[PDB]
Amino acid sequence: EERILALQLCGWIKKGTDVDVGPFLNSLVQEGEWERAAAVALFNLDIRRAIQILNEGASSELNLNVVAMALSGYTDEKNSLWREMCSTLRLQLN
Amino acid sequence: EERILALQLCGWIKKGTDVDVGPFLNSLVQEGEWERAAAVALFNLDIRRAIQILNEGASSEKGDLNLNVVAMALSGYTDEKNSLWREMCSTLRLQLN
Repeated sequence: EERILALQLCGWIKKGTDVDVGPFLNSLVQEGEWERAAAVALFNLDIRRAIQILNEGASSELNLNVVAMALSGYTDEKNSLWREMCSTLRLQLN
Repeated sequence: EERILALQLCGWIKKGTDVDVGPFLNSLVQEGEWERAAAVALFNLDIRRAIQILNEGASSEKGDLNLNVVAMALSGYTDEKNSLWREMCSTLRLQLN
């Protein structure tokens, strides 16, 4: 309970035992912020909702669709090409 | 021998048997078409060359934005039966310009 005490104050969840962070997620999309709907979502371990946040927002505004491909795959290997490329390809974004 | 002439009439390799498309590439580099050079390099099975081409394309003439992240998203090739990037690339290929 001490950890949910910190989560309620931050705003991840609402007053109540709702384990899903959906209320935050669905309030953010209607607020117009798309990235904050992606960072939080896959911080809850949802990588098919991860693309969904960027896919849903991609109809408005527009590079995130290409990032949706990059943000899809990852190999978790020891010398996979994704890991070497991504650590460098991060710092060039705003 | 017949198929080695077609490549001399499609303008990919100059006259001679030194079949390794490198003189064609740099022309496309310093000609104004980076993406075409990246594709032509890819058809010769070298993705790191495509990354190098696309980095130079993004850095110069500003205009990187999406042309930047497209390099990273092309960096993630996979050969599984259920590779998520593979499924997405198959689905949404037609949304690019």
